[PDB]
Amino acid sequence: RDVSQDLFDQLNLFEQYSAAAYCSANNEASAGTAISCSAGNCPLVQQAGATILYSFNNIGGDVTGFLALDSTNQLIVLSFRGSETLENWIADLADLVDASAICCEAHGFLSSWNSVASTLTSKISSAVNEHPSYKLVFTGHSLGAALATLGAVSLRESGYNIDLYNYGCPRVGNTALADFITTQSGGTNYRVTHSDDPVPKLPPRSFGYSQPSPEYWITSGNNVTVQPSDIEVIEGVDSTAGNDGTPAGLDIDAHRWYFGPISACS
Repeated sequence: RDVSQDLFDQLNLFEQYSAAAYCSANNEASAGTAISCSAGNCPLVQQAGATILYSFNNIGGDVTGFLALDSTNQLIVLSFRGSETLENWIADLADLVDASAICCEAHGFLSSWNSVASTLTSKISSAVNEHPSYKLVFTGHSLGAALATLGAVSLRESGYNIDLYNYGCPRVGNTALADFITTQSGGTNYRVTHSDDPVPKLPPRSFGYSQPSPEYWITSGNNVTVQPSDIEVIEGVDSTAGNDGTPAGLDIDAHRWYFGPISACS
């Protein structure tokens, strides 16, 4: 209802970034190589001239993705990849840890993050000292999506202006953490959901988990081209509308589809 064309194109661009995080060619690639996607999984960034600044594969959980520069759109993107074995990853997905360093407490996710955190923050600082006029964006899909969200909420403690673009992100922490992510003056947050996606539903909210807002929920089905008319914004934090309002189930093909097959390049 309330979404523009250029913002829709930005959402598609960052979902294609998250999809390029799946390409094994873009992972562990030598710095300086351009971003390429098998089966045109990301032609909007592949034709945007994004250069790989760093590519990481298996560090810490399975932290995999790339930090890249985009001078056509003038921004530095840190995109995390989900899980190579996503169906084995959704099975053991519900422990909670004490994450009062941001507080209120988060979920494995923060484990892998704080494992890669010092090195990735050093590289991010170098990249943003390179181009101080570029926007810092963290993004990802599924597991990586979580690694993106926390990955931002732990770097806004410093004077970092970070925009977040998660696709099919699970729940990371309590309701206080959702409120903190919702109310933060260090950049805007774009949480994207799609249909009967069981990944934003898990871990269950009964067990203390909660997801922040706004929720950008697309009404399009699986394996179907999407239009901005199908995208609705949801304002209530931890709202039973959109994805969380969809009934229980395991529509994994709905999690496979986010503006295109986001997980099909590994």
